Amino acid sequence: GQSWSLSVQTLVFITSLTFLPAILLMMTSFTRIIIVFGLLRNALGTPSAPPNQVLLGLALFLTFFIMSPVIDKIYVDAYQPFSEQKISMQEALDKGAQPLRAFMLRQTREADLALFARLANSGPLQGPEAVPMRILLPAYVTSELKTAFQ
Amino acid sequence: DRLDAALRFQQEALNLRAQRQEILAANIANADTPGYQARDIDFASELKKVMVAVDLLYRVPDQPSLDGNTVDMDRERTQFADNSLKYQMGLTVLGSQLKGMMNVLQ
Amino acid sequence: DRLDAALRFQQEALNLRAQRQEILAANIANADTPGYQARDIDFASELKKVMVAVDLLYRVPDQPSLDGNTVDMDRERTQFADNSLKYQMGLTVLGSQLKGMMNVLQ
Amino acid sequence: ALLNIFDIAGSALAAQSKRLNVAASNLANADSVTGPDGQPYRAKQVVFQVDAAATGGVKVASV
Amino acid sequence: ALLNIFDIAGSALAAQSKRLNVAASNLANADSVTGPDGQPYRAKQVVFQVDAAATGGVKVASVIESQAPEKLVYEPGNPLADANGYVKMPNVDVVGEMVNTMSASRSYQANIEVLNTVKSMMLKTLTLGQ
Amino acid sequence: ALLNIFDIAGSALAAQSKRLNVAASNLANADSVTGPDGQPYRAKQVVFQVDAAATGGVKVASVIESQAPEKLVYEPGNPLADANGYVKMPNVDVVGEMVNTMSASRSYQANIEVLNTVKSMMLKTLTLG
Amino acid sequence: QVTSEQWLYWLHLYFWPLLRVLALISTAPILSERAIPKRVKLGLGIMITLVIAPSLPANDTPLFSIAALWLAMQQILIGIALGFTM
Amino acid sequence: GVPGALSNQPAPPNEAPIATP
Amino acid sequence: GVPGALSNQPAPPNEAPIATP
Amino acid sequence: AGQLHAALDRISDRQAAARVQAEKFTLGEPGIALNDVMADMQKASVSMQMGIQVRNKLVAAYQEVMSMQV
Amino acid sequence: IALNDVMADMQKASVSMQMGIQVRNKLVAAYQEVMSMQ
Amino acid sequence: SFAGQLHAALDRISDRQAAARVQAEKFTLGEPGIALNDVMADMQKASVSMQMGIQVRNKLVAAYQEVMSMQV
Repeated sequence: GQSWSLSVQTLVFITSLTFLPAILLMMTSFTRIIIVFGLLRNALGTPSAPPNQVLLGLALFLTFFIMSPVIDKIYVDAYQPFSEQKISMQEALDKGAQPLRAFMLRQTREADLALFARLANSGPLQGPEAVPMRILLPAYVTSELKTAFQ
Repeated sequence: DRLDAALRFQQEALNLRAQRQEILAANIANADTPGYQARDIDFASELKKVMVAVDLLYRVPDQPSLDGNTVDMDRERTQFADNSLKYQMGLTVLGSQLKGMMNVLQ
Repeated sequence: DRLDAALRFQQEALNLRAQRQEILAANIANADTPGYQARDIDFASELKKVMVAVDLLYRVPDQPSLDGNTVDMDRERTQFADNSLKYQMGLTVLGSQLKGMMNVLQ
Repeated sequence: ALLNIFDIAGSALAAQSKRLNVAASNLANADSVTGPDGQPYRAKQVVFQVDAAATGGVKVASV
Repeated sequence: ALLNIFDIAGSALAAQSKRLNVAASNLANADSVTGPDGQPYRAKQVVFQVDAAATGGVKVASVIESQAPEKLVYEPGNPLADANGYVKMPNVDVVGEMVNTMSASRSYQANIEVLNTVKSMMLKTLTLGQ
Repeated sequence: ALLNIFDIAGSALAAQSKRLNVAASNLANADSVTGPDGQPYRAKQVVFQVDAAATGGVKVASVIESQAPEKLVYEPGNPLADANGYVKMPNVDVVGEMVNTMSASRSYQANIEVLNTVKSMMLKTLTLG
Repeated sequence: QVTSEQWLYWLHLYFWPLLRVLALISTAPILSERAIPKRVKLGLGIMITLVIAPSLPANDTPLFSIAALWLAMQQILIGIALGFTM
Repeated sequence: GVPGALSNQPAPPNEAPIATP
Repeated sequence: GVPGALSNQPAPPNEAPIATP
Repeated sequence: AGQLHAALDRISDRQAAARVQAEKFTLGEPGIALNDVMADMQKASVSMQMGIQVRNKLVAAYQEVMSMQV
Repeated sequence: IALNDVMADMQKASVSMQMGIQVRNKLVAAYQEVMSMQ
Repeated sequence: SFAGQLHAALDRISDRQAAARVQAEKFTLGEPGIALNDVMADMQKASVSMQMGIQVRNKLVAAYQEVMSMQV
């Protein structure tokens, strides 16, 4: 179909890059690792025995090592058509978001999904299919918090 | 890539306008040489072909002359003015587009 | 020193443009002195030599003149205009390069 | 492809100046009985040419 | 298109130049005789027409020979003389040609002035595109 | 909203351009005769109306032939001559056409200046913050 | 089309319930301790917005000074009450 | 066709015979 | 060479003899 | 909250239409009076400026709301 | 609608957001200080 | 693949700048076939690319500092 122009493409790209830190790291990838590292540091009985900078660096390294397959798949399914300009962003965003949502669904929990569906009056159905963004993200956040505490 | 594609048409229009200006200057400078045929290019076809050396074709003579020359001063001057104005317009459009593309980065 | 050389290419181009402009102005001012020889320099070879103390060549005359003056007017006027335009082009290229280098440090 | 305009126009200016000089010389020597050697004066005129390295400026071949 | 003004003015200039050239040729051939192949010379005029693209430029379809009778001058010593000993001199109206030249010059100057003004306006137009 | 000034000025520019084009065509065909299909050329004028949609810009309703008397030239030596040997010549006033041209040029320049001023003011409003 | 969505109206309906939810999170440090990073703690309010920021039944007039002071004082009490009882 | 247009071929050379051949 | 070009050595003097010896 | 998406799509369509009209005029076929193209170019530039200002204002607001300290 | 009107509306929204955020941050900082102090 | 992509982006930017520089250098020495408008347009495009690159760098480094200055 049709698509918008280079100027607005750059504008939305820069806005997305601005939003990048929180949306892709804090609520998507490794909020559990830093929590568990803080728990270990408090269990050691000495506050800030390892530097916070080194803790964050190790957490980021482990996060990228873990997410390397998923990040590689996202890079493929996004850049490969987009670099050669074969598709438009209106579908490229969905194509790049689908694998991430599929990965996150396993980490989410059925009880959290059901409670949020009850809150947001969404169709439960017997077979899960394309859980909306409004419901999927908070369930992942709370499930990660629960497993981090465990 | 995308940046080059956004400006390719305007850049090629500018280049073709410059080439046609050179052709007009040459065939207005040769206004006294007998046996010299007027030259010019089909701008629309040239631009469409380049966006998809340079092809040039002779001009239809206006009035006969014994020596053989076939250039008409008023016609050449009108074509020169038109091409100059269109070149200026193309330059202005390109400058505005580049200014907007630069401004989008703030 | 990398910055020195990178700007040095254009700086030397501008310097040679200024020298050629000065020589053109001199042979314009002395355009009516009998027994005068038109002087000019070869910009390309001079720039090559400087990149890798300036020699000047006698311009080839076009028409005889009894008073021994060989400096034409039209050819050197066109040369003056061309040199001024190229000097301005070099100036704006150098300015753009310097501004691009500067704005990175912001 | 825009710096050749100066060359073309300068060539045209030079050719026109040469033609004007030849015309002035003819008008001046319209009634010259003889030259230096002794042969009678004969009218002269230029012969233009196309200065193409394809078309370009005009160029005077000879007189 | 705001650019057909140049086309209209150029067509007007070309037409005026054609008419002036025809008038000058007639003045040059005012007292000529026995052109190529012996046929007597006849004067010519031009007809202006408008190009209905409404409003449009001017064109000259073709040059039309004058139907005014030629001058018959008695001179049997010329081989062109017919059985009555008459030669056919061309019909040239000197005053008419002078008036035509004056009109052509005035129209040419008016059109060049119009071109000057419209060129200034168009040059000033582009300042708002930035 | 200050944005409708662009529409108003664009309409004004279009009207002035059309008026200038008509005047230039009249000047070019002032001496023309025997238009296509034989009907002599007639001087044309425009009509300006307000494009109310209160107050608003100027549009051109149509083009109308002027009803000034049509000139005649006595030339029997011409196939277009009528029963009395008169060839019809259009009623074009060169001074009137030139004055129209000058006035149209001045109005066009004034309107483009208005457009630039409004553009500057709107950019200032954008950069208010 | 150059038009507005009444950003002022959305301000006091699309983000008003955020203060109550964030108040409980601050009022429940046992369920969410300093071991959880402060940065995520800041994001704890905005993650639930995607479910609570959109159209909700509870809406009212905008707040400034006098209106804000009373409503904020009353609304934090609900967050304070629920947190400590747990 | 119409003067001033674009053609792909040159016009034939001009000549002015003083007397017919 | 061509007029207007550049060359290493200057032009020869120009003279206008009234009568050739 | 797709209204911003709709607005940016609309302004992009407007400026793309202006570019298309400019290209059509430069193609050398009579459909444009050299005034409509310039007016459309100015309007597209103004709309794009409004859009980028809105983006800056919105990202500043997001930065401020994220900078909270609970 | 008017461009000046929409700009004024954006300014109003920004100012109100700033006011609300500052009030909430001050209140939560005071509450946190109260909780920290015995 | 992150450092490789970043190096590819830098490679493209530097290559475009070098192409603009060599084209300008070829023009200023008198070689025919190079157009002043063409070289100016190429230089402007190179400058725009560099500005986009520095904007991306600033955004990325600001995000990095914000995400690694927090306390866990």
